[PDB]
Amino acid sequence: TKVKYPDGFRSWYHVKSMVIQPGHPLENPFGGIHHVYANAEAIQGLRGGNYPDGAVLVFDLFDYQEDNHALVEGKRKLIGVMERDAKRFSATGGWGYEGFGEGKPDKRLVTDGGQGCFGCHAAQKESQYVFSRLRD
Amino acid sequence: TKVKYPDGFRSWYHVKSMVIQPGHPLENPFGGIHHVYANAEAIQGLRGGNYPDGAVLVFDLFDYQEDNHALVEGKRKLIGVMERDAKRFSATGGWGYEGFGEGKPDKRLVTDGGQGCFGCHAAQKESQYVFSRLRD
Ligand code: HEC
Ligand code: HEC
Ligand SMILES: [Zn+2]
Ligand SMILES: [Zn+2]
Repeated sequence: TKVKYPDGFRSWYHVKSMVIQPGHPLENPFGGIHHVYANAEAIQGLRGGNYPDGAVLVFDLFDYQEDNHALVEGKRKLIGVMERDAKRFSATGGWGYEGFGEGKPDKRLVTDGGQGCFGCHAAQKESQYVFSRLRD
Repeated sequence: TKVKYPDGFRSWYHVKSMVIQPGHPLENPFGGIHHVYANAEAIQGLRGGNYPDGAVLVFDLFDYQEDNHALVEGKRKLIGVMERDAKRFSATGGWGYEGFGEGKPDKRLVTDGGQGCFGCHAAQKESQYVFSRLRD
């Protein structure tokens, strides 16, 4: 029933990045520089193949500092994790949703079985609940 | 004599990212969202080892569009490449410096054998000419 902490995700494929700045509707709690990572199984799904059980996507969210017309990464705020298990996470579209505060395995954030996460991700049903697109 | 195009660099380790906004001293030509990638050999140097011959670092630069105070990755502008070969690149401190317009192998940007690149990177001689630091 629990999403595994995605040990070693910093060695995984970098899918894409985005910066959410003050004034954006999602500044709270998604504000900062985020990086999306995918393990090999998730890469199969992002390429237009199917997502095998065991696919993991990670949303890696950093605070940032303004430094003379540069935005510089600061401390990690949190990670979001989607873990594919069609049977075990069938209540939330076959993905398990978990958050880890400061990316620490000891700071699990999700309290409602990931119904809140899935409420937003459900909009992407046609791409298996994944917003991110693979780019070059 | 020429830096090899780093084929498959998008599958390499994501070191870090930074945004260089308009007004930054380096807006021309490095403005945009950049991601730094390291092959296995370059990771040896970033961890505190000597950079071995064959280490490659890539500066992957994207334009961005500001949309409701989100910075959204646009088209790739260029990649910058540092290729370690203590002997073949001795004139520029044992790194060969190249750029590829739009990340395309036939769009070589460096016209001065990398003396301008080396002139700035020489500030980091004590870190073997590399600015980026490994983060977790
Ligand atoms: C809308 C308000 C969302 C809620 C609530 C949650 N997420 Fe989300 N997520 C959202 C967007 C718009 C994106 C794409 C970001 C980008 O750069 O394009 C994401 C992405 C993720 C990812 C990466 C995979 C993907 O779908 O692109 C993960 C791993 C992820 N989100 C997890 C996640 C979790 C665990 C949430 C509840 C704690 C959660 N998200 C909520 C939009 C929204
Ligand atoms: C100072 C005026 C610079 C010039 C000219 C060039 N580079 Fe550079 N480079 C600079 C900085 C401050 C950084 C770090 C960015 C960060 O996010 O911290 C970089 C980075 C690179 C990298 C990545 C490895 C590293 O040293 O951090 C590469 C591969 C790189 N630069 C290549 C490069 C090339 C090919 C240049 C001439 C075309 C070049 N740089 C010029 C600063 C400066
Ligand atoms: Zn200014
Ligand atoms: Zn703005």
